[PDB]
Amino acid sequence: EGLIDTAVKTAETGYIQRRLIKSMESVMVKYDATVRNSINQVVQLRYGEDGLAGESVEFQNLATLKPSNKAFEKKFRFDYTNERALRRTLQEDLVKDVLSNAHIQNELEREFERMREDREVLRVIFPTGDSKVVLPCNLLRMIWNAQKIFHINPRLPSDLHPIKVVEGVKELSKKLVIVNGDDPLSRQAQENATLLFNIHLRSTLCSRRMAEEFRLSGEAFDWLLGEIESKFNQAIAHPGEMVGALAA
Amino acid sequence: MIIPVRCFTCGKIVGNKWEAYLGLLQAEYTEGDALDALGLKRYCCRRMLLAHVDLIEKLLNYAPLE
Amino acid sequence: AGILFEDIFDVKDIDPEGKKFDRVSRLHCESESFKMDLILDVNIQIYPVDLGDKFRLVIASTLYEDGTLDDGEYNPTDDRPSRADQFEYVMYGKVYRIEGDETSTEAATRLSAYVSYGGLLMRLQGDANNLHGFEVDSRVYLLMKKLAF
Amino acid sequence: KRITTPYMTKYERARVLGTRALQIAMCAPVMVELEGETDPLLIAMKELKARKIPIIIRRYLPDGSYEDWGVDELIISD
Amino acid sequence: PYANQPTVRITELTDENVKFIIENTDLAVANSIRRVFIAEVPIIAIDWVQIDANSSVLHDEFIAHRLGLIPLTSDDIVDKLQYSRDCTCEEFCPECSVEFTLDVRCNEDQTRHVTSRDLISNSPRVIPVTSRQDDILIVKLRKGQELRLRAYAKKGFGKEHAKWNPTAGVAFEYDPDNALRHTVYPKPEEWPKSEYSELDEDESQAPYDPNGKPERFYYNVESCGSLRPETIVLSALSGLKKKLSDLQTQLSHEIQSD
Amino acid sequence: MNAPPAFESFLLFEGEKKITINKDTKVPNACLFTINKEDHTLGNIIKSQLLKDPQVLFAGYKVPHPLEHKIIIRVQTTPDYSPQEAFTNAITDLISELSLLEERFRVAIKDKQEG
Amino acid sequence: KFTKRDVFLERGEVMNLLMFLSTWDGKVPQPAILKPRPLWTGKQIFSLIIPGHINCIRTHSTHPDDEDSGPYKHISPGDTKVVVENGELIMGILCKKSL
Amino acid sequence: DDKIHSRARGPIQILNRQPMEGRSRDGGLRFGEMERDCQIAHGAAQFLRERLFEASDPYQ
Ligand SMILES: [Zn+2]
Ligand SMILES: [Zn+2]
Repeated sequence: EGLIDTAVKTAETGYIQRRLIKSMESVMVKYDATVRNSINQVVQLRYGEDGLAGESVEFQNLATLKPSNKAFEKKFRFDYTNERALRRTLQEDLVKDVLSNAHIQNELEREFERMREDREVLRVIFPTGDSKVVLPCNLLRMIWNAQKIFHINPRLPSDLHPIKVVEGVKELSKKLVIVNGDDPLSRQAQENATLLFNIHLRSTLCSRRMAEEFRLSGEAFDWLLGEIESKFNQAIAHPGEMVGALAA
Repeated sequence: MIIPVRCFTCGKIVGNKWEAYLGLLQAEYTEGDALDALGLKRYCCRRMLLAHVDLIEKLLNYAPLE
Repeated sequence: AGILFEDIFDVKDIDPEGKKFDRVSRLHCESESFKMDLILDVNIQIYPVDLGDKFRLVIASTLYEDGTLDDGEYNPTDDRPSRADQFEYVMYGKVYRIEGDETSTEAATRLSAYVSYGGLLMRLQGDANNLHGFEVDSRVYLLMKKLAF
Repeated sequence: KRITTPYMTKYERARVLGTRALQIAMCAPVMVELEGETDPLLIAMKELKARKIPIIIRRYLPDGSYEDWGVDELIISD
Repeated sequence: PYANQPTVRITELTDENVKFIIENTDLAVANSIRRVFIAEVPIIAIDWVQIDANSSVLHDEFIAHRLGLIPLTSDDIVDKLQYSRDCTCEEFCPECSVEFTLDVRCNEDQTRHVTSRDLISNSPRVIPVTSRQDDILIVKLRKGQELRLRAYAKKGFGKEHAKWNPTAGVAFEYDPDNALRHTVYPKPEEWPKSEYSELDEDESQAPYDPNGKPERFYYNVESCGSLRPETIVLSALSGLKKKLSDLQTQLSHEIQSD
Repeated sequence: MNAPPAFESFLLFEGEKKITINKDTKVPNACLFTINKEDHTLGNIIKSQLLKDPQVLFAGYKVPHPLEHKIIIRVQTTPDYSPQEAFTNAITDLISELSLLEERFRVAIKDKQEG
Repeated sequence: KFTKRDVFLERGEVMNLLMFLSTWDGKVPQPAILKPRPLWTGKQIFSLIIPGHINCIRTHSTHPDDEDSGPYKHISPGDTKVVVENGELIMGILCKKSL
Repeated sequence: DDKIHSRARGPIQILNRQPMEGRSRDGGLRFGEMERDCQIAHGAAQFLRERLFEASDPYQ
């Protein structure tokens, strides 16, 4: 029985593969960063609905997905009232700045509001609570490498103001571009495409987690941003790659 | 077809023992006794007298002339 | 000096969960003064040990008395004094995790140094006072000697 | 007003290296000091690393337009 | 920072094999000496057969193959002859080879048994193992067939071909009791005791020994019949010494040239 | 059809050197001795003999490919003891030990016969 | 079997294995057990084979699930829970899950 | 020895000027359509055109 099954499979799968290959043999990614065919008919405005190569993508997890409302509040809010916790995490020359200054407090509140919005988007987009998702850059591995290189020693008060993290994330959210162009439609498409990756980046890089579990310093965070941007740039889908044959 | 000259594994000469082996088996001795009577300790050299097939006889049956 | 820790211990249980390997066993030892736990893993084959035996474990950052902070490399041809001359079992590893009972407000009171001697693990759990010399990603030794008593 | 990616794809890099190697093998002037090697492909790789290849790539767009990019203008991947 | 003082003791001396023991030596030297016993041992053998008329039933090359495996005694001839490759003449000179001849033709009615005894050698001492026990059967001829040829013998070693392999089987063994734990028995009780085991029948294996080097290497060199066992050992030692001397000379020349 | 002959395992070819010295650049006082047309017979004994010498910090050989007849021996001694003299001393003492072993075996044999 | 906790090698074996390393820096690592005799460990030798400063975590085939929840999480009796830091093997036994 | 085979501009057929087939006739291997699909997947158009035109049957 097994031998007969193998013989028929060896005869049927070849024809199946041939038909699959002869239907997408001309599809490719043109230099306009879009997938078309020999008739120049657009099949996808971006390869794989994102425009990224399939080689530089790894499984990851969404921390801000499927939490509890009470846990989500005590993990991404960065309470600025308990000065003892700040002294334990941040240095003395930052606790006073984060307390007295109200602009930092407003900025952190806005960050938490954006985080909540991203969590709602993920819930309405990823039903059934599936944390396992595929994204280009493994931020946890990068953070671990930064810790092991710069010798963070996550016991001492680190020197990294939350505003630095916020501005760094905002700039990295601008540098990573997929749909070039200042046109409103171009910006809308860029936001739509690079949406899940930005949500994951914000969820991993926060003001509380960065100062409790990672304790990265300014130089470490700058190196992390550089590494992330370089890896995302390398992860882009190279135009002129026959994706039809690869899919077949 | 014909008894080899040496054991493939060991190397001991076994070609000069086929006739003696047949004679000992014919007289009264058995195989398990004849093998160690000839001087074959290792089990690798004992296959040459047990596994060997004597096909040269059938070949000689087809005498060219007379 | 470089003595990161110094204390006498005693063996009280070996491989409680059943000896897994054949040359390594768990040594659930206890202290006598500082009251600290110990899960050292010694090579039972070359250095046999039975229950009730006491030994002087001394975690040192270097083997020299003057403390020159050796780079780390096997150089047997060396005439300099070595602290290993008075120990029957020495090892070399690198601590990789310092867990403790820390909180969000008040500092920790009990730490737990996790050091791996190239595969042989050891957890020096105890108070957070005598473990000040342990920092993640740092080379350390063992320097244990069985006491005849 | 070029909108193509500012990075050199692997296909373009390979083709440029091959073309420069072929040209060098046909007795063409080099654009870098030779440290004592003879393989034309190695010389082409050294020139690419030194960003001195006298070639400009014309990336055709689906509509019909094109953009001329120079090897010493865009960033090299490898 | 020098060598050691090995000792030797023969336990059984016969004309077919020797069982000696080497003590106070490194394992590498012992294993090298073994591999030299098997591979690098000068010995004479058949390596050039000129067949003029072979009417037997076997192949033309079969005769040459069988003749190549016939041992030849070289107790005092191997050390005198030189390798044919390094000869300074043409044709197989007797000074660097030994000639053989075989001319048998079955005339009577009964079938012939062409044995090694038919190999008429020109030299007296270079003869197949038939001095002092049947002879190596080459082929069987019948009335009407014949086998005429002449072959030459040359010096060679096992590394080139198995024909120059004097030793039948070397029984190399050290540390009979598993004291150095070089092998871990899952169930020691299920294994038999080695021939050289001094341990009693109660204990299965000797206890562990941390500070212990391998010594007391046992040997059972078994001669095929061509070269004597002790002669094989002496030739192997001389050849290894010559190889080391040549390597030392080459190294000295290389250092001086630099 | 492409099987190599049997003399290419021990016989030197015209132009090939029996031994070549090459100094290493990663650490001081370290040279790699490359031998041509040899096997483990002539490298394992030298490795062990070098191991005996305490002034040799590192010693070990290898076979780049079994079909190729070549072995590389890497030696690293103390800065006040070059590896060339280490190799020479290892060969010399090994030869002396083998000669002594041969003499002892010969006298033992001659005494064993009727004695 | 080379990366088990109960693997010990002598200076001769270690120096013989290092010869088969196309990226060795030329320095002998400090043995895991200096006295009573210099003995290396399989994991320590395998660390030199790992290039760069890699960091990853993997689980062994025979890893009991009821181990992370209870104590002995970072110190596994069965030598599981592969942990690599700075391109050096620290814990666990390598298998298909990691290689 | 009965399976080893090689080729370097060997004999050509008469109908379609392409290499022969079979070890005995000293022919070249077939570059099947699946190999063509694999090469397209690699995007190596130059290698594909070479294998299909330069070393297969050049003609003007
Ligand atoms: Zn046998
Ligand atoms: Zn001659």
